[PDB]
Amino acid sequence: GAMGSMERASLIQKAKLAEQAERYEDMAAFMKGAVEKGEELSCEERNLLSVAYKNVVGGQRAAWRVLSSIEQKSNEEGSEEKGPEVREYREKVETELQGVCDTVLGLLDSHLIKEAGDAESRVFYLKMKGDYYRYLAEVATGDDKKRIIDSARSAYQEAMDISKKEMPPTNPIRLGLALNFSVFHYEIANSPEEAISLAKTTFDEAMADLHTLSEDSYKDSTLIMQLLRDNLTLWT
Amino acid sequence: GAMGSMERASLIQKAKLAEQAERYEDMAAFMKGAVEKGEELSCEERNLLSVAYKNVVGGQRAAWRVLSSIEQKSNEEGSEEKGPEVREYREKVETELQGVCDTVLGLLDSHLIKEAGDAESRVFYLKMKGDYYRYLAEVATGDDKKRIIDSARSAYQEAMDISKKEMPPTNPIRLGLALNFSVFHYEIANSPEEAISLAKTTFDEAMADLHTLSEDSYKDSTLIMQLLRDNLTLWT
Amino acid sequence: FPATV
Amino acid sequence: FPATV
Ligand SMILES: *CC(=O)NCC1CC2(CCN(C(=O)C3(Nc4ccc(Cl)cc4)CCOCC3)CC2)C1
Ligand SMILES: *CC(=O)NCC1CC2(CCN(C(=O)C3(Nc4ccc(Cl)cc4)CCOCC3)CC2)C1
Ligand SMILES: [Mg+2]
Ligand SMILES: [Mg+2]
Ligand SMILES: [Mg+2]
Ligand SMILES: [Mg+2]
Repeated sequence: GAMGSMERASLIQKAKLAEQAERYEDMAAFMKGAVEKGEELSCEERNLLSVAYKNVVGGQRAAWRVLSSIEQKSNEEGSEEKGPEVREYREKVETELQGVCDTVLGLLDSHLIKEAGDAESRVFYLKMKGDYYRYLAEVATGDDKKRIIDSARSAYQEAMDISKKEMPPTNPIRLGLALNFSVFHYEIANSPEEAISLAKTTFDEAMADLHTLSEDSYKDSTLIMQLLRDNLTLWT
Repeated sequence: GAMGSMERASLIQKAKLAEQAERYEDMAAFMKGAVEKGEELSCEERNLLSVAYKNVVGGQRAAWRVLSSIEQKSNEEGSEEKGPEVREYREKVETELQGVCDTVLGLLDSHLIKEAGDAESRVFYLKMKGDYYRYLAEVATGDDKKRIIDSARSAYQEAMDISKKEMPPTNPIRLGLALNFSVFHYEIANSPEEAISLAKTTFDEAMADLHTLSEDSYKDSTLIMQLLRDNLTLWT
Repeated sequence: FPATV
Repeated sequence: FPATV
């Protein structure tokens, strides 16, 4: 790859600069370069990797939704035929999204997950694996849709099992995993009751453990608990 | 180019979709494809071209400024040496910016300007030429800096001369040209008095001609006059 | 859309 | 920065 000649530490430095400049494509390319050096990632480095790709794929998802809406409207009764261009451009954006997801899943499989022994690293990588299968599922319409959904579920489930065994209920990684797995249930698996149950149980168990935390840890945990509450409000 | 096989009308359709999806790189590539079909552009099409590249280069300029600030801070007294990475990444972004500017200037020179006979088309293209030389000037530090500045000035000046002869003082193209040429004076040519004089005269001559306009034209002209006023407020 | 991190 | 269009 194009980052093969750049020092690991330089790639990390540039990823931070890219973040400050809101150059998330660049940020993601620098972090991909850093992962491909083959060394495990620190906590900070894992955050940089996730932030970069979240931002890139987030922009793609937002664009895909805009295009999909236009396309769905075009296929309604009385809509004038405008040719193949809307489908073609939605397909272009979709293909680019799928590519970014495949890239991230490829980094996780080669070889971030298998070298991740600590609970925080393993849960975080498995959460990411669930997230990027979930983004694949959002655009899936073919023979493999069920398998893509199940791959998301499986990664989230392994992450959940480790998190419950090894992390306190207020751990931000545990919380963020639960938040996203709950959204998976609601939006992807057509299981809104499971989504609500998971969000509520996660919130309540975290509430009960806040007493153990420093002020700074309290702030971090409560921020994510509020997101769980926000979703519960949306859903009930 | 990669758009050579796509119909002109399809490229224009997709440029509009890209704009709705806030995919400005895509938008610019579609419009570049459309220009390279060799036919003149309509009013609407000229707008799509300018919007796409303004947005792309605007993001680049904002990122370049972030990086340049970090780099200037690194060269201050007592700043710890952090190696070549900040300069390298500012250079990377700079090179990509220069490339986009060269692309736009290339479309203008081959062959949008020479085929533009109407005042609205010619003034608009010459304004763009001034704008993309101005963005080159913002990052220029070498032997050619004076020539790049003079190329911006020359394009703006030809556009100004045509606009004053052929367009009313409220014409949005005339106004937008004057706004940008005034900023050129202030920020690039170290001529703040000329910037202020041009903005004030433009504003006052437009004010005097508002009586001739429909409600909708009045709205368009006054929006740009307010930008002239905003700048005058900033500068005085 | 619902919140994810 | 000043306004341009
Ligand atoms: C030690 C370790 O592996 N740390 C890596 C990451 C730092 C981390 C993510 C950022 N963060 C947040 O609280 C938050 N985003 C987020 C939380 C949880 C997860 Cl699993 C992903 C992202 C910051 C942005 O706003 C939302 C919360 C701290 C913890 C995990
Ligand atoms: C007939 C013709 O050649 N039209 C092409 C363009 C439409 C046009 C630009 C958009 N616009 C604006 O009023 C405005 N931006 C702008 C004004 C003037 C110029 Cl020279 C460039 C851009 C829209 C966005 O907000 C600022 C004003 C109408 C006129 C020229
Ligand atoms: Mg497809
Ligand atoms: Mg349960
Ligand atoms: Mg340079
Ligand atoms: Mg004068």
